[PDB]
Amino acid sequence: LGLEAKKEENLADWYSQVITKSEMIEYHDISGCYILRPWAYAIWEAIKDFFDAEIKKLGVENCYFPMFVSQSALEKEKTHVADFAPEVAWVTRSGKTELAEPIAIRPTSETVMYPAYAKWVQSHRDLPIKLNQWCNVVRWEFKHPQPFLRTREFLWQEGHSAFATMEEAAEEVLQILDLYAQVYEELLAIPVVKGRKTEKEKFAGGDYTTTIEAFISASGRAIQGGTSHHLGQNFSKMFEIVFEDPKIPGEKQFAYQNSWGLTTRTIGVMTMVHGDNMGLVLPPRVACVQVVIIPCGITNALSEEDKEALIAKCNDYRRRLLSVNIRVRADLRDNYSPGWKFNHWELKGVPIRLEVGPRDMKSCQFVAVRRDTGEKLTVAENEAETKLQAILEDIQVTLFTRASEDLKTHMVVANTMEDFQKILDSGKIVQIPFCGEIDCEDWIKKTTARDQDLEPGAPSMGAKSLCIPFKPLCELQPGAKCVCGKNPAKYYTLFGRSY
Amino acid sequence: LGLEAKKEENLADWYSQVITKSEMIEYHDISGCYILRPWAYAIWEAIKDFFDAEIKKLGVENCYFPMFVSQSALEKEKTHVADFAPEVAWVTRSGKTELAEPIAIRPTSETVMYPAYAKWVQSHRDLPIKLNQWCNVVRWEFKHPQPFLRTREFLWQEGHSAFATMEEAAEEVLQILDLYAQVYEELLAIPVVKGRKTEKEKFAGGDYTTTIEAFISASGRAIQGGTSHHLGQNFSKMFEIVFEDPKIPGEKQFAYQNSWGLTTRTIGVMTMVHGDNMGLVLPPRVACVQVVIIPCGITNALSEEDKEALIAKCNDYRRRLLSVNIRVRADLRDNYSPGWKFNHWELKGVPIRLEVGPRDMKSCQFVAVRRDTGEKLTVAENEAETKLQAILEDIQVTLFTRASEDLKTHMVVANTMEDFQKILDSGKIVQIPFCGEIDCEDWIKKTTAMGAKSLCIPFKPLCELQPGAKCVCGKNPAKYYTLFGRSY
Ligand SMILES: Cc1cc(N2CC[C@@](CO)(C3CC3)C2=O)cc(C(=O)NCc2cc(F)cc(-c3cnn(C)c3)c2)n1
Ligand SMILES: Cc1cc(N2CC[C@@](CO)(C3CC3)C2=O)cc(C(=O)NCc2cc(F)cc(-c3cnn(C)c3)c2)n1
Ligand code: PRO
Ligand code: PRO
Ligand SMILES: [Ca+2]
Ligand SMILES: [Ca+2]
Ligand SMILES: [Ca+2]
Ligand SMILES: [Ca+2]
Ligand SMILES: [Ca+2]
Ligand SMILES: [Ca+2]
Ligand SMILES: [Ca+2]
Ligand SMILES: [Ca+2]
Ligand SMILES: [Ca+2]
Ligand SMILES: [Ca+2]
Ligand SMILES: [Cl-]
Ligand SMILES: [Cl-]
Ligand SMILES: [Cl-]
Ligand SMILES: [Zn+2]
Ligand SMILES: [Zn+2]
Repeated sequence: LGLEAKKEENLADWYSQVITKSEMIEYHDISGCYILRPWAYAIWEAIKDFFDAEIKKLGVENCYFPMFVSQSALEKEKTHVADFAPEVAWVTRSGKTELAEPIAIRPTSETVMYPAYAKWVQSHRDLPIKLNQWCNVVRWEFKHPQPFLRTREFLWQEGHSAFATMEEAAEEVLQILDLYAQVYEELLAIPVVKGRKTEKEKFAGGDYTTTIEAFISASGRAIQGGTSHHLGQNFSKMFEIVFEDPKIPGEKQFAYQNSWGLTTRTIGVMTMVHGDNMGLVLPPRVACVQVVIIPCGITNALSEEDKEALIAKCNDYRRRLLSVNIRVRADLRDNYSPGWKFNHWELKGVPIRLEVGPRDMKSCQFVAVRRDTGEKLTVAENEAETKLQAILEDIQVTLFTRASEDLKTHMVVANTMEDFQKILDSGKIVQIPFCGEIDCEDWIKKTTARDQDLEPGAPSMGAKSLCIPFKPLCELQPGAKCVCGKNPAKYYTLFGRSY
Repeated sequence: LGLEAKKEENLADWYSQVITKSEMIEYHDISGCYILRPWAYAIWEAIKDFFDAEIKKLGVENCYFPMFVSQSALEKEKTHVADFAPEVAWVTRSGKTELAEPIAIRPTSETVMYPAYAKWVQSHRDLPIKLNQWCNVVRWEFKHPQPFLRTREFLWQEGHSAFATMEEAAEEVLQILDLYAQVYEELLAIPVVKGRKTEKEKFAGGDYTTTIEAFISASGRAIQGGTSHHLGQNFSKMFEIVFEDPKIPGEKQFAYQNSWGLTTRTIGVMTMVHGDNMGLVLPPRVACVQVVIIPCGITNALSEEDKEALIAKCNDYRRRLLSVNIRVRADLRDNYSPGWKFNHWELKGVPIRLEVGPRDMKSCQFVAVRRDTGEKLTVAENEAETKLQAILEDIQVTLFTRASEDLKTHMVVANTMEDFQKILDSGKIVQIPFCGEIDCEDWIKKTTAMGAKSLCIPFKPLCELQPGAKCVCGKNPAKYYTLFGRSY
């Protein structure tokens, strides 16, 4: 029948079973390449529709840049290329014919886009430039891939803005990060922690990186859900993105830049956070189908005239819901049982199942079964639009509240290395006082791996920084020491085992 | 102060200046690849809106398949692979590490998708499968690229359907071809000829190819606008897309498949067809901005009272046009002159410019300027909504009528090789009685020389083939009238 893999036993096999039986993912014959079937792609589209509308309000415009980079352009920002070079895929021939020059597939589009920005900017009035594109990128790592979360090819949005002043750029970084938090929290019903990446973890070639971190309670691990960088002038100086202002005559000034990105990793996090042992669970805000209508109790005995009346009543509900902007499907096919339909649509995580039997049809009522809790309700026909809308809104709230509770009990403060170690081995993420230096972050990773006390099902790995929270749980006492002991702490920092 | 190159002189240079000064295209530092700036991308989004909605009504669903394909999957259909192999780009290393096996970038996704289709079809009840994707493909030809029309990488949509019976597949082929004709004719105001590709020109690995053909009179050359193929069973026998017959126990049947594609070549044809010596000209149906509002007559003389009232009048036209679902921009920027704006939006082909100066505000009226004809109209204020919509519709009709006249002018019939050659070097396309044989089509190309090629066998030819006509080669009897011409 349905799912038989259990989430609290083997998470990896549960994850693979859920994403395939929900018809979200299919495996491609190339490792780390995954097919996004319609049930998953529609979630990406719901994300796209929301985010596109929001950034359009900010003045951002969509466009499409080439997928290839020249070796010359790829290497102009040395920090950036040093970080990305081992995983850049190279095209070297066409047919059997060697190319003029090997060309790179974009791992990210800074080095594709910024020679164009340098052309388009001549005067102070050519700024700001605010472009976004929905496209695929390729990061050809040889580590083990995981669908949605960590893949060699993925779909994303990347935004790239260039400003005359640091004030404007700084403002945008946080506006975009707020939108990413809205994607996770309002659409996907996933709570996130906003923060700044440490020096170790920031975008190579950027000034600073801001992030949203989500928590996967089944793992005890956290994952970076989205990212908003201030690149400063590090790319404009290397690509000659210069203007002249009459206020500062003669001197050429370098543009201040941001880039920001969000991928289909979103869909994996929603799968990990909300899925259960019956399969996927979709937040109503992104569900391709919010209500599935299924005609029940049909036997051989049912009169043919009665049967037609039943299929017509199911289509009645469908049209009523379509007219109130509820996304809806009537699973009317003859070639599957009611039980098989119940199971099929539960695996796919449809928020509400609408059951219509001949008895309920004739009594002008129906049954609504919520997916998150399995609770059932008998509803009078005349109320369908009203109550279904409310159940949808309650489902969204409930999913978020549950996930918020988990976050609140798995994120705590510790003020010493020993307490940090212990709390971390209990499967939580921890805010600790931290010196910020890259070397101390390496030492933290090394020794929390070394000193790990293994709880039965837990991952065996060192702790990494996640973000410096904008709003820590507590305020740093004056003169507090980092967990390293030898440097004063600069801020509370969230640390955990992570993806 | 705008366009200097003339369309009737060096067309290629006109095209280059129009697509750059309308801020549609930028050159990338890799030869032959182009940046789609927002002005162009927004047209592609309009096309996508229409077409996405329509194919959703047909039961088609969007997905995303990998961009990479393995050697073994690529060569399973021999005809298809042979035709695409010289233009397939190959990834051979990541960083410095040579890859174990080179992997290919998709030129088209039949060989990416159809292994999965074979997994998904378990039974008659798993059909039909109807999938579409909006994505990029690479066809690395070493010939001279041309923005929009012929490019090494381009955005498209590719739809791929598998059915249990040929009757279903055949129906869908024509429904999609009709939607492509609607994109060109209702959205882009470009007339097209529907037809079938000759044996020579049909999609490699398919049984037949339906197409829409457009005509660029500045060139005398035709261009293939969009195509819908019936792949028959050629691919399902190679990739084992099978289901058991519901009535004959044990007998496996091979699914009947179609595929159909439409690319950003659309935008290029729109530019070549409607553009003039002032620049781009947008059909209102796909125009990002349908009406641009431009304040005029601001001087240092004008009082702050008067300037702020003028700006507010502009914003009230903005609100009222947004209210009636006219896509409007108010260009209220102070650091650009009104002349600069007139030029900027003319080059970008905005259908209507709405000028408001102080005296016009004080006369409760404004000036509307149609981009296509250059005609200025004075419009009372209270009529803004209804008049502007009228003009927008008239613009769309006018662009389509002119272009339609052009095609009627440049597509004529001929029944000999002599007049075929005369009318062809006339800069026109000719329907001629044709035998359909490949050797004779090679021959027509060799004789006509740039040689003419076949374009389509029109669904609705201009004349009925009169009983027993012979083909222009002379050796054989004709089988159908066939559209021929020089081609992009
Ligand atoms: C889907 C996706 C999203 C993001 N990121 C990063 C940026 C961010 C942050 O939010 C968003 C754009 C801004 C995001 O989503 C990063 C990757 C990725 O690095 N892919 C390559 C790869 C392939 C592979 F086979 C294995 C591994 C791998 C890595 N460790 N292990 C143990 C295996 C990595 N992939
Ligand atoms: C944008 C686009 C659209 C279509 N197609 C074809 C199919 C169709 C029509 O319906 C749609 C998919 C269904 C369409 O739009 C085909 C190409 C293309 O073959 N590109 C490769 C290339 C690169 C290059 F640098 C030069 C040349 C080249 C070829 N001759 N010359 C004189 C130069 C070719 N490109
Ligand atoms: O890869 C990154 O993280 C940045 C954000 C999107 C574009 N590049
Ligand atoms: O390239 C072509 O012509 C067909 C139709 C789109 C997918 N393959
Ligand atoms: Ca769907
Ligand atoms: Ca690094
Ligand atoms: Ca790296
Ligand atoms: Ca990291
Ligand atoms: Ca130090
Ligand atoms: Ca223990
Ligand atoms: Ca635009
Ligand atoms: Ca070829
Ligand atoms: Ca047999
Ligand atoms: Ca047989
Ligand atoms: Cl299972
Ligand atoms: Cl080359
Ligand atoms: Cl736990
Ligand atoms: Zn420290
Ligand atoms: Zn002949």
